[PDB]
This record gives sequence, structure tokens and C-alpha cells, in this order.
Amino acid sequence: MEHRAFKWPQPLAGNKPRIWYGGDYNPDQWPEEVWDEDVALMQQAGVNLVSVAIFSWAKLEPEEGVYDFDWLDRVIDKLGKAGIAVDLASGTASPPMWMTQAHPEILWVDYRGDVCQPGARQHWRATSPVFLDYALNLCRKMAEHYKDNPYVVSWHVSNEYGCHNRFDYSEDAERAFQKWCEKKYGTIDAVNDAWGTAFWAQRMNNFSEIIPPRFIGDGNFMNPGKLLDWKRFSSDALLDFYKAERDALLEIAPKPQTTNFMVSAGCTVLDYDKWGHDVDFVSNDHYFSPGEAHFDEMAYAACLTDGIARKNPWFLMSHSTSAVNWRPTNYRLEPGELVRDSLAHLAMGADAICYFQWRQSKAGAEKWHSAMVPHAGPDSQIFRDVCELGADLNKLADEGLLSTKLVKSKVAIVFDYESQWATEHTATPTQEVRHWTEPLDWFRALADNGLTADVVPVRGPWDEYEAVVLPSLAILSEQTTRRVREYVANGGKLFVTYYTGLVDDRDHVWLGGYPGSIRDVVGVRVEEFAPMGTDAPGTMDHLDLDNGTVAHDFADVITSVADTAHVVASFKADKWTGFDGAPAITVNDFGDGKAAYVGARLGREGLAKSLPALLEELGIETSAEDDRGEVLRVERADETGENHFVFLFNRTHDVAVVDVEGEPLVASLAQVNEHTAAIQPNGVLVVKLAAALE
Amino acid sequence: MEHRAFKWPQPLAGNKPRIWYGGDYNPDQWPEEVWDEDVALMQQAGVNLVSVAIFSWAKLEPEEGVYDFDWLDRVIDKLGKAGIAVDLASGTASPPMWMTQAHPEILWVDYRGDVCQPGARQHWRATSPVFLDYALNLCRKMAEHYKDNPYVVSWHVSNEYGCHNRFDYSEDAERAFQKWCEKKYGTIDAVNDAWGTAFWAQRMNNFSEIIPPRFIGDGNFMNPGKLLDWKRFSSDALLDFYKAERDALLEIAPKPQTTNFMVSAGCTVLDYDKWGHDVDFVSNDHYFSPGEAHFDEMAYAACLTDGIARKNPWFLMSHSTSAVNWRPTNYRLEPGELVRDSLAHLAMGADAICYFQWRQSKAGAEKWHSAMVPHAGPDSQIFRDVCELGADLNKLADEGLLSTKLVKSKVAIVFDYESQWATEHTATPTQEVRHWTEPLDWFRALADNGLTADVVPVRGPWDEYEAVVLPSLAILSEQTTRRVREYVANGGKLFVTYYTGLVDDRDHVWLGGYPGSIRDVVGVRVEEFAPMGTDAPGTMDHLDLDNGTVAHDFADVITSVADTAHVVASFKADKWTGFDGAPAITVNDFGDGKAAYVGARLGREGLAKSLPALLEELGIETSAEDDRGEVLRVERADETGENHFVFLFNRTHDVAVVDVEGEPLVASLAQVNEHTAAIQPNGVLVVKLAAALE
Ligand SMILES: CC(=O)N[C@H]1[C@H](O[C@H]2[C@@H](O)[C@@H](CO)O[C@@H](O[C@H]3[C@H](O)[C@@H](O)[C@H](O)O[C@@H]3CO)[C@@H]2O)O[C@H](CO)[C@@H](O)[C@@H]1O[C@@H]1O[C@H](CO)[C@H](O)[C@H](O)[C@H]1O
Ligand SMILES: CC(=O)N[C@H]1[C@H](O[C@H]2[C@@H](O)[C@@H](CO)O[C@@H](O[C@H]3[C@H](O)[C@@H](O)[C@H](O)O[C@@H]3CO)[C@@H]2O)O[C@H](CO)[C@@H](O)[C@@H]1O[C@@H]1O[C@H](CO)[C@H](O)[C@H](O)[C@H]1O
Repeated sequence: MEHRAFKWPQPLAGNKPRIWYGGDYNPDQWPEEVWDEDVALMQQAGVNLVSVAIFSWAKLEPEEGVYDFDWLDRVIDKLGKAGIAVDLASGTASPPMWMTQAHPEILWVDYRGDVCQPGARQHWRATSPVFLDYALNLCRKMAEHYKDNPYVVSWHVSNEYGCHNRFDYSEDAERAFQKWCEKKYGTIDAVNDAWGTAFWAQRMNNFSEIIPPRFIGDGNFMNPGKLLDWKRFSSDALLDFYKAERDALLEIAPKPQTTNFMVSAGCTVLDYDKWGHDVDFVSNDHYFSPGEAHFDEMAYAACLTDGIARKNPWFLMSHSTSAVNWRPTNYRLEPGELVRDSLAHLAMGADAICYFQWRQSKAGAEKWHSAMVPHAGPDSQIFRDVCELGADLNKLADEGLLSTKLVKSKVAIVFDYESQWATEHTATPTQEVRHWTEPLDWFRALADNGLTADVVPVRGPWDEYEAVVLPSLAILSEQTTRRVREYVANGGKLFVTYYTGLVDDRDHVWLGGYPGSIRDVVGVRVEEFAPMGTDAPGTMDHLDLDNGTVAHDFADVITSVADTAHVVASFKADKWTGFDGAPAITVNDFGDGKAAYVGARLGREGLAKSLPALLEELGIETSAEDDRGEVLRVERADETGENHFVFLFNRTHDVAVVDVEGEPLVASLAQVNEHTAAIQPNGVLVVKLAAALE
Repeated sequence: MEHRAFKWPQPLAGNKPRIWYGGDYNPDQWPEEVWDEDVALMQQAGVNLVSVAIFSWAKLEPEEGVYDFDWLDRVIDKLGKAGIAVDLASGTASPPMWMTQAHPEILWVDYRGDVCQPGARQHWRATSPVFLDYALNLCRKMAEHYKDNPYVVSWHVSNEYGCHNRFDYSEDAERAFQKWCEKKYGTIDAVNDAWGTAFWAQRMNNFSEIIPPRFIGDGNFMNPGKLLDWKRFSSDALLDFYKAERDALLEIAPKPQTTNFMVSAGCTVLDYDKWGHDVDFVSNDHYFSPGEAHFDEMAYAACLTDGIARKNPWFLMSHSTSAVNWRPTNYRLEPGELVRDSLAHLAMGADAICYFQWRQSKAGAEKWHSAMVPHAGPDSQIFRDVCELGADLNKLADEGLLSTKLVKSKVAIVFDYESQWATEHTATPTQEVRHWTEPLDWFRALADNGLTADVVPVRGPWDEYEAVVLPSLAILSEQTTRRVREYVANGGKLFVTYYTGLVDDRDHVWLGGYPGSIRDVVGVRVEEFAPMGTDAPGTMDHLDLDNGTVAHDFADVITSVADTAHVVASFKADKWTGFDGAPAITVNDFGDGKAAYVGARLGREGLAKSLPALLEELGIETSAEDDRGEVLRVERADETGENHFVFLFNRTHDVAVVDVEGEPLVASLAQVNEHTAAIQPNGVLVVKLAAALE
């Protein structure tokens, strides 16, 4: 509750505002003579900001209490003198070897008591008082040294908290988890009650009896209430460390500050919407998913970023020019995708576009990760494309893109980090169902029907939207249950799926029939589930619906439908399953609103096909056109609507022709005409609308 | 050698004998006001026994030397006053947190020296003298308190020994394994000889040099003799703990006592047939396997339970109303299956039918496991079905089912826990072959041919049967070899498969040609094996036989056939494999008997098709009808045969019509006529035969 005031990295003295463009720069990894070439190439590419010193601790503090800043003063001076701004890191992302050799108590400990060693990065415990002292000291030294530097426009505090150190099981974590439980519950009776410890003789007499969820034998079942709280605690322990580092910097050197998130459809290492309350601006690292979901999942993640940002501008701190280096198979980007993907984030509300990283490493663990200047060097398709992007972004700022905001959708898809965590336990109805996939499925299926959804975290203002999707939203607290009931009562249009509202925020089941807190709203009562799969011969692996769709993985057993509701689709099945003729999809009237219930996993394709009848019943208007789905349309506008941009992205492997409605500004793999344009696969067109017209 | 005298939980004062019906009850997990509702619902459902206090240690002994019995006196009083009996637990199944915090030496240790922590259940070492002292103390306190309680009719000692703590590698286990080896072998020379330690420089000078089979590098090969003995020792160490707990209870409070087994086709955590010698009555927990084997594997496991029970009545301590919560995908039961599955166990000789559990948990690790009263509550298909079952079981006891016994089959399928263990080593001909699958395959294939097999442990009286199957029975001791030779000599009909009699009880190979101890009996000599699979391109993955069947995974290389034998089926293969025309299935004459040899894995379907010619040759008579296989017929009768029941179960997804031969008593998804009945998929009919008729 409560965001910090929005702050943004400001232009250097004498510059106009720009879409910030550039990325991580690691000059410490090259001979100094390379730095003049870097700068010349950056000017060519239109680069205007770089992120420096992110893992430079071992250079800045080469041994305890010895500081070496001169190389970085020098780099920062050459950048600034060329008009390139610096987003400066704290430098505290990962500790040097001298530190972990003197203080092995810093290193995080795994569920079995094995100590993560140096050799990669981020091997520190979030609750180490010793690592905290080291970090805050370096933050103070950096702040003191760079506080009156005019080329430094922002702090980049640490890097991707929890990417490697989400979980620690040390004695430090044990003591901190105990204190976090006492602060959250007050008494051990309220912990026993929250975690349901009357089973398996788990009841505790005092706080000292709370241990971390350490090794219990592989395959055995941890207490779910406790594991959910362990995840909340791990997120909060890292957030407290961020806050301390932030506050140490800001007290000496008050500049716009952020830390880079890892928002993507499937990453929930942290409750990023909570974290969004502690940053001045939201910044995000996102790397494409391979294959057919590349475009859609990226637009989704960018959308959720914007939703975390409460529609404020946000900063894309990283993405790749082409391949990453950490998947089993590191696919390259296809032609056009470098520009398209950058513009996808821009469309969804970013006012900074940055890459990991500027110059591709020639040695170390990152050498095979793509860069803005590849091994090949500047004479490459990649660097030319980087240059073209630089020019596109200068153009879009010249035409007024800056501080426009992602337009308000008709539909808010709700997302809850905590509901995901809840669905991750091993003793749920099926390991094939998690929260995270369903909102992405709804985003894509709505796209197929010509509608661009907003993705809104559960804390944010989804109840202001024309329609709302609760997508496998396993947790509904008392508070959220009330928000839902009121939302619908007062004219809302609600879609609710299987695996919604199973439990409260303690992972206590809502009894009486699922979804046990909102049966009245949805007008159905579910008695049990029917998971599906192919784990043994003869298992039930699908259910047909009578609207021509197929359910996989999970279906609800709906045994009553209220009088104020009706059935829109029914399962068709072999008689012995009990599903022949059972209700699959319903719609209910509730006060002035409506709620549809989708009682099974239909996937993108099933939902896409199911949606027309449901959009019609709920009075949600969309384009009628056959080619509706071919292109994702994304809009930004200022509050007045006089600067309005539309970004059009082909989602397909066919040429998409579209009615073009304003002035074309940027075209990648697209040709304009007569208000027509043909967009090649992986193509994008961006248009500025004339405010005096339609 | 030597069973205890059979004892059975007796009716409460003023009741007649009943099929015990109910399950685990955990009132400690609900507010006390719920207990009056539980009791009212139990009466409605026909519930007449519940199992209480199984994991209640942390409530009964909330801290060391403080006892709190009053809540359970109260619950037991309300149950008893409503006519519901209590199967009372020892309460010692899993220790409280205060205990493991004071005494971490209690916790079991894994192969790598990592200590299993509290967080789930049963984290105690079988050979901890300290955990033993705690357990026996609580057993004495419970026995003393409940010894003159008339509503307590049995002891339920601990719960599922070895489900989580089968293996411990602590210093306690090291010392105990040393003593178990000395007690078994007498001298270190006899251990060296048993384990074959002259390879890999493993020879030991004394007992102190025997360590547990701890971590040797993942992928490396433990000594097989030793690992087999480790498994026997782990089973015996838990059995000694059971015996001590039992004897501590019984000395103060002599009531019928059991501990719940985990008999299923594939579970061999313990030598359950040995354990069967130490219980007063056999009790079993069994949860359905998903997909097409659900019915058959359950009938098998129930059958093996009965065989462990030496045809005495046995107690089904647990099974599920619908889904469990511990598989990757927790399928629900289909309509009818709740009643059908319960009656399957009943048919195979159970005189008690109980579920985990009475009321579905609303919190903790078990919340998604089905119950008799689901989250949904009593207004559910599940609770109605539980009520219908209650009524069916009252009816069947009124008609005389109690203490009838599962009829003697023509065929005994032999099962050996130890042979399974032997086949589990990593350096066998193939990891795709284990003992356990073959007896289940034979049970199903015989069912397909209209015969209901008995499953008889190797120690029991299989040599009294008309026919006997040795199914991948890898171990044949000197003693069992002699029993087999005599059995056949004297008129027995024997089926022997691939992977039988490879080794003696020390895992020493019988030399000269497999199966090296009974070549004379089976009239074949095998020189080597041909495992099969798809592990690389071009591997041999099957062999056709000339009776229209296909072998997969394993075939024997038979190189001679005795004069008293002939070949019934031959492989057909590409010439270069060497299998074209080689013998696959033989029959031999040996004294007055016969032995068939099935020299490959044919599966249920191959064996089913192979069986007519083999049943004909061995003079085993079966129904001739085409629809033979559609229904499993299972019979119980008293010694006189004047109370005779027949249970008929559809195995198929078609409607099965059957000739009905007595008075119909219970019908689920079946309709009776003219002595005809039509049984729907998942249906069952139970009939009492008129003793004066056919
Ligand atoms: C944003 C990002 O990807 N950064 C990391 C990368 O992140 C992965 C980890 O957080 C793991 C930990 O659970 O989860 C991955 O997300 C999963 C998600 O958990 C699944 O549910 C879902 O289905 O799939 C996604 C993956 O698609 C995170 O994405 O981890 C790699 C490997 O450690 C890092 O290399 C990467 O950070 C970047 O590394 C670059 C190369 O070394 C640069 O260091 C750059 O500074 C970083 O942004
Ligand atoms: C009878 C039963 O299933 N009880 C346990 C369950 O048992 C499994 C374990 O013993 C593991 C250990 O090896 O083996 C499983 O059997 C395997 C077998 O080993 C394989 O060869 C074969 O192919 O598959 C079977 C599985 O189908 C045992 O079945 O383990 C679960 C998970 O730990 C327990 O939840 C279950 O006990 C019941 O748990 C309920 C829910 O918490 C209640 O506590 C109830 O009291 C228990 O009966």
C-alpha cells in the first residue's frame, strides 16, 4: 500500500528528453584503448545511456578497505563528454573473492546444508548481517564519490535480486524467518492455525521451533502454508536488503533509482508488484521465449510490467539483440525481430530501451550471449539493426511518444504472484496446473479476437475495468472476495476459470463447494475436480465440449447451476466418465453485472473459439473482421489524447494487410499505401493518429 | 515361520458383528463443535468404526512428560455413545517438534550424510535407542489410560512403517547392520562369501569394516549381495520396532492389534509376508492406480493381501473415496467406482472397509486428498455414495458374509518380496525387468481367460495348488528349488517364466545354464539373454512368436530342449538376430506333472492369447465362453459352503451381460432379470448362492 513518487532519469545538461537507448557497458572487461571505439560506435548507433559497474566490486574494492575509482571516473568522463548518460550501479550485485574467503558466513546455504560457493554470481544470503555491512559500505563510497557527477543520471541498485539467491536455509535465514513469522502472526498459536499444524504432529510450542523448510527426503511433502510463507519471506528478505541499499545511496546522492526486475509470464522468484512499490521507476529484464509464443509472451510480460508500473513509464533495462546463452538451445532472432521486439516493449509503455549488453564478451560465461556489437564487430546485420533502431527511437520521441501511456483496455487480466506460489506445492490436484499459464492464455485468446488486454496485479485497480478475468487465481482473500462480489454487483463483467478461489490467503480451503467464497457470484457449485493426463495407459486425457473445443489437463465437476445462470457449453464424453452432458461453461446474472465461469483448461485455442459467444453475452464489443487476430494493436496516448500512437504487430507467418489510420512513423518489414499497409511476418508499423480525425 | 493366533476387533457391548466400516478420524483438526455433526453424519452413513489419534503425539504429549488425554477421552466417549467403535492408535507414528529439537540424533540420515529434517512425517531412525524410549513411553501411557475403555476395540500401532523411513544410513544403522550381519552369518568369512567380496578388493577382515551402502558416486554399482541384505535388514529393523511397540501396548492393554501395510502390485518397501507373521490381523492401505489397470491391480493387491493373510479375514484400513493428493496428476474416481472398489477388497476377503479419511482437511498437506465428507460437505455425490456403501455392507453382513473366506483358486501365482529386491540392482541384464510386474501380468491374463488366480507369497502353501506360476521369480533357494521339483514330480502343473531361478538366496548365480537349479524340471537350458528396447537407433525392440504374440524387453536364448519336452511356440525374427525358429514357449513332462516355460515377456495381452493351448496341455479347465474375460468373478464361502457369495465385476468399457446364478444382494451400475444381468462399465453385482442348488 503506497507507491513511491515517480522519478525518471533526467537528460544531461543541454539535452532534450529522449527515449533512453543503450545497455549494460562493461569497459572493465576490455583494454582502455577500446573505449574510444565504443563511444564512436555508440554515437553512430544513437546510444544515449549505458549501465556501468554492475558487477565491478572486485575492481572498485580490489581488497578490503582499498578503493580504485579512477578507471570508472575516466570511463564516465568519456561517455558524458560524448553526450552519453550513465546509469550507475551500486556495484554490490556480487561479492569479490577476498570477501567470501574472509567471510564464508556470507554464502547462501541450500536445503541440504550445502554451501553455495563462489564461481558464478550472487552467492550471498539475503539475511547476512555481514554481507549487509559490506554492501552498504560500498554503496556509501560510490554515492560519496559520484554524488556531484553530472553524467550520472540514475542508480541501478544491485542486479536482479533473487535470480540465484532467492532461497537460503542458513542459521541467518532461520532466525530471520522466525522474526518474520512473529511480526506477521504475533503468537505461535496464530502460526499453528495459519499453517494447519494439527496434522502430522507438526504443532509448535514456540517460535524457536520454526525452522526453514529444509530437506525432508526427496519426494516428501512440505507443509503448504509454511512453504507459501517461506516464499513470501524470501521475497521480503531480499526487498528489505534492496531498501537498505537504496536508502544508503539516496541519503548521500539522491538520484532516480531502480532495481531490475525479471517480469515474464512464468517468473515469480519475487512478488514483483510488491517490489514495484519501492522503486522510483520500474525497470525490467526480459528475454524472448523461443518458438511460436515469442511475440505474444513478450507483449504479455511488457503489459504486466506496465501494470506493475500502474501505467507510469517504465524502463526496459535488458533484452537481447539475438541469442541468449543460458537455454539448452539458444535460438537466434530472425530478421526484423530485433527492432520488432524492442518496439513491443515500447508499445507497452517503456520510455527506455536497453540491452544486455553493449559489446559481446570474448571470454567468461557470457561470451556466447548476443550483444549490440557482436564478436563479428560493427560490420554485422546486428549492429546495423541496432543503428536503425536508434534512429527509429529518436524519431518517435521527436513526434511526442515520451510520457504517453499505455491506453486503458476494456479487459483486465488479474495476476497474483502469491497464487502462483500456492499452485506450486507438490500435493495439489495436478502438477500440470499452475496459476501463471492461464492469464497468458487469456491474453493470447483475447488477442485472437482482436482485443488487447491489460494485465493488472491483484492489488491494482482491476475493479475499475469494463471486464475482468480471474485466471486460475487460486487464492481469494476475504478482501479480494469482497472486491469481486462488489465489482460484479455494480455492473462488472467477470470471467472466472477453474482453479480460482480455492483457498484464502493462508491456503485454507473455502468450504461448501468451489469456488467457495464466490459461488453466489458465479452461480455454480463444483464438488471435485477431474485432472487429465497421459501418465498411464487408459487415463482420461481430454474432454470435448459441444462448442467445438477440447479441454485438457483439468476439468471441474459442476453439480449445480443457479436459476439466475445458464449453461453455454457442455462436455461431450463417454458415458462412464460421468461427463456426458455436464456443464462446462456458464454465465450468471448477479446484481447489475455478469460472471462467466470456464470450468476447464481450454488453452489459447479453445478460449479464442469460446470467446465470441461469451463476449457477446457480457456486452463486450470487439472488431467483427475475419482478420481480427492477425495483428496486435497497441496504443499509447497522453491524458488529452492529442498525442496518440498505434503500434501494429503481425502475430502470424502470413502477410497481414491492415487499414492504416494515421501518419506512419516507423515501418519494419512493412509497406504502406489509400490508408493500407502490408505487414510481413515479424513486421511492425507505428502510426501517429491525427487528433482532429477519427 | 509361525503366525500369531488370529484376532479381530470385537463389536461393542450390545452390537452384533458387522463389516467394520469407516476410516481415519482426525477430530483434533477441527473445533469441538464439529464433532457432534461428524457423529450424526457417521450414523447416517452407517459408519461403525473409526481410527483415531494416528499422528496426535504433539497433542497427547504437548511437551516432554506432559500428557493431555482429555480431548480424546471426550471424542471417544461421543463416538462410543453413538455406537461407533474406535480403533485407537499408539500415537507414535511421527514425533513432535519439541522432541526432534531436543534430540536431533532421532532423525534419519540419507546415503550422503544429510539429515532428514522435520517438516513432513516419520523422520525417525528405526534403530534410534532414543526414539525407541520415547515411543514405548507413549505406548505405555496410552495403554494405561485406555486399557479399561470399552469403546476401544483395537490398536493401530504407528502408521505405515517405512513409507518415509525405510532407509537410514546413520551411525545407529551402521552398528545395527553389523549386528544383524553377525547374527545372520556368524563369521566375517561367511559375509565375505555371501557378498562375493573377492571382487574390487572388497574383502573384509572383521565386522567393524561393514558399513551401510552409503554414497559411492551417482551411477556407480553397489555390491548386490550387500544391497539385498541392506533391504532385508531395513525391513527387519522396522519390524523389531513394531514388535516392541506392540508388546509394550499388549502387556498393559491386550486388544486385537495390527499395523497398516502398503500392499500393492509394485510396493516392496517391506517384506510384508514376513510382517504378516507379527500382526494379529492383517490390515492394508491401498490406493487405486490410474487408467486401464485401476480395477485389475486393485483386485490383485487385495488378492495378495488375502494371501499374506493365509485366507483369514483382513482389514482394509485405507483407500480413497476419489482422488489422492500425492501423484503428479491426481485423477478422480468415475461414477460407481467408490462402491465398486470397496467391494473389490471385500470380495477378496476383507471384513472391514475404511478410508483415509472421514472429513477432508481444510488445511495442511492433505487438504486435496478426497474424504468421506468432502470440502463440499454432505450434500455431495461422494457422501451419498458413502451412505449407499454403508447400507450395502450392512446388507451383506445380514446375509452371512462375515468370516466367509476367499475361495481356493486353481492357480497360485507366487510372489517374493526378496526376488523383487534382487531384480532392483543397477547391473542386471536390464532395468526394464523387475519381479513385480510379471505376477500382475499373469493375474490379468488368467482373468482374460476366465480364471481368478490366488496370489500366494513364496513362504505360503502354493505347492498345494492345482497349478502354480513362477513369474520372474529371480531367486530360488535350495529349499524352494526342492519344493518346486517335488511339487511337479507329484502331479503339479507349473508355469515358469524368464528371469526365474537365476540366483539363490544370496544372489549367487545357479551355474550350468539358466534356470540353473531346475533345468530338469522345465526341460530347457538357457545360455544367455536378449534384452530388448529402444535406447538407440536400430536396437532390437521386439520378437514375434509364431502363435501370433509379440515379446518385448527380454527374451531367453534357449539352446536345448529335453526329450520329455516339446516346443509350443517359436520366435520369428530376421535371420541375423539368431532368433528365427528359436524356441519361445515349451512344455515338459516331469514325473506325474508338467512344467511350461515362457521364455520371454509377452505382457498381459501376449500371455492371455498364449494361455488356451497351455491351459489345455496342463489339463487346467476353464469356461469356454467368448465373453470369459469381460467380468472378474470372485467367490467367498464358509468351510461348509452353505454361505457362498459371488462378486461380479465388469473389467471393460462395454455393457457385460452375465448368467446370474443366485439371489442378487447388491447391484451398483447393474440391472438384473430369467437369471440374467447387464453390468455397466465400473459396475458390480453381488449374489448369494442357494446352497441346495448348483
Ligand atoms: C531475466 C532473466 O532471464 N535473467 C536471468 C535468468 O533468469 C531465470 C532465473 O530467474 C530462473 C530461476 O527460477 O527462472 C527463469 O525464469 C523461468 C521461470 O522461472 C519459469 O517458470 C518459466 O517457465 O521459464 C522462465 C525462463 O524462460 C529466469 O528467467 O537466468 C539466467 C541463467 O542463470 C541468467 O543468465 C539471466 O540473467 C541475465 O544474464 C545475462 C547473461 O549472463 C546477463 O548477466 C544479464 O545481466 C542478466 O539479465
Ligand atoms: C499405501 C500408500 O500409498 N501410502 C503412502 C504412499 O506410498 C508410497 C511410498 O511407499 C513410496 C515409497 O517407495 O512407494 C509407493 O509405491 C509405489 C511403488 O514403490 C512403485 O514400485 C509402484 O510402481 O508405484 C507405487 C505407487 O503407486 C507408495 O505407494 O506415499 C504417499 C506419498 O508420500 C503417501 O501420501 C501415502 O500414504 C497415505 O497418505 C495419505 C495422505 O497424506 C494419508 O496420510 C494416509 O494416512 C496414508 O495411507
